[PDB]
Formats: sequence, structure tokens, C-alpha cells
Amino acid sequence: QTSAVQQKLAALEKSSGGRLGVALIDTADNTQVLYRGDERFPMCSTSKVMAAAAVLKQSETQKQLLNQPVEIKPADLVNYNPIAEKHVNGTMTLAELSAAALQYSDNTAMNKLIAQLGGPGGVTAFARAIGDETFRLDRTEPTLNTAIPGDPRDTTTPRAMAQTLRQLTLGHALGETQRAQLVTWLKGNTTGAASIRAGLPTSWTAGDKTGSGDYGTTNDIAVIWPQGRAPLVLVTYFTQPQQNAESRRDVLASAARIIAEGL
Ligand SMILES: O=C(Nc1cccc(-c2nnn[nH]2)c1)c1cccc2nc[nH]c12
Repeated sequence: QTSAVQQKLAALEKSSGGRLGVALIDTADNTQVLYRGDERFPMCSTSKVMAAAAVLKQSETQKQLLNQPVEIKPADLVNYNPIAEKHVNGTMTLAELSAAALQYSDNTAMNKLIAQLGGPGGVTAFARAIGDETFRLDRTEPTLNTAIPGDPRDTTTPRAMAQTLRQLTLGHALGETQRAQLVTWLKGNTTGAASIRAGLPTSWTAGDKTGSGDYGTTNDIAVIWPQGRAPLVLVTYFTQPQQNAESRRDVLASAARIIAEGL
């Protein structure tokens, strides 16, 4: 079937010129709304959630892991390092790296998370351990954002990512302490106000992680507490046909608005 909401999302997609993927889980009733829910999209920096969560999982059996220092060398800096560049020739802890990756979208910090997990495949292994058979991380930053149409590397589907984000933030994929830390980090994101959150009523609250890459790829994944309602999990992924296309955070906002209006 095609619902009213799916029809509205299709119309948004058509006027955007790109390809839109949406997955909602409403934890009021566990129902789902999907649009291209089983198509693959480049994750870009939304993959930082999986990496940080995998390190949180490791910390369950090492109480001091998040206080562990990681050397930041001049050679480690990549293309977007607003936090790590302050610490070059010094150290950051794994908590600091997780917070920088999630809240500032620092790519050097993400690379240290990936290295802590033994490379991109360590992030995929954690996804499999928590029931996500779809997610794959194949490369480090910055090349994981190439976002080439048809390229399976560094992709997932909206359905899989929504289910994962639910399990991480609201369910029991992590220990209680760790889940609370992940939620705190997401709620403190600095980069999200133009994306999903711009489409929601202002009384609501949320935590999110954005991403962007080539092909005008513009992504956001969020856990949302609507006023007076059980929480939602929402993924909005968007990618465009030309390598040099401009980001379109407004499309994510519009998708979120359609979703919110359909509750
Ligand atoms: O690392 C990249 N982008 C990047 C770096 C750091 C953070 C983000 C980001 N976070 N939230 N939304 N975008 C995006 C990047 C790499 C290669 C080609 C790209 N074209 C656009 N961005 C690209």
C-alpha cells in the first residue's frame, strides 16, 4: 500500500530532484513508516553513532576505557577537525573523542574511534552483534563520504538504521549507563538545528546526528520526544545525482514535518 504520508514524501522527493529515504518508528505503538526504507544510502557522518556506541559497548567491561588517552599527532588531522586540532601533540580520551565525533562531527575523532575498534570492520562487527545485518563501514574518514551512487561501501538502509538507533538509545543494546551517555551526547549535538529538528514543533525535544558528503548527500538520524507522546526514532537520508550537488538540509526538515503531521 501507499499511505498519505508516503505520497507526500514522494512529492517532496520529486520536487527535490534527489533520492529520499525515510524510516520512522513510533514507540507509542511500535509502528513504522518507511519511504525507500530498504534502499541503500551512504551514511556519511551518521555512522559516527555506530562507532561511538561500539566503544561504549567495549567500556562496559573496562571502567577506565573512556578515560584512556589517545595520542593526536599532526599527521592524524584530516579534513574537518575542530576539536582534534586543539589537541595535536597531546592526547584526548576516548570519551573526548566520542563527544567530539558526535557533537561536533570531528573526523579525526571518528578515525580514533574506528582505530580503537580495529578498523571499519570492527564497527560493522558491532552492528552485527546488536542485530543489524545491513550496516557496513568499509573506509575511514574522509573517504567514507564519497557517496557514489550504486556504491555499497559505507551504506545502510533507513529501516536498519532506525531499528539500530532505537535499540541503542531506547532499548538494551547498551548497558543502562552507556545508553544514557549516548542519549546525553546526541541531545547535546551542535549541528542539527537545520535538519530533522527544523521540521518538528518547537515544543518537542530531540537528539540527532547529521551527515553529509559528495553527491549533495544530506542525512540526519534522531531520537525525538514529542510533547505528550512516547519517543520516535527517525532517519532521513537524501542523495543527489551530481557529485558537486549542494547540501539540502531543508529537504530533511520537510520530511520530518510530513512525518510529524502524520501522527
Ligand atoms: O568529510 C566530509 N564531510 C564532512 C566532514 C565532517 C562532518 C560532516 C558532517 N557532519 N554533519 N553533516 N556533515 C561532513 C567529506 C568528505 C568527502 C567529500 C565530501 N563532500 C562533502 N563533504 C565531504
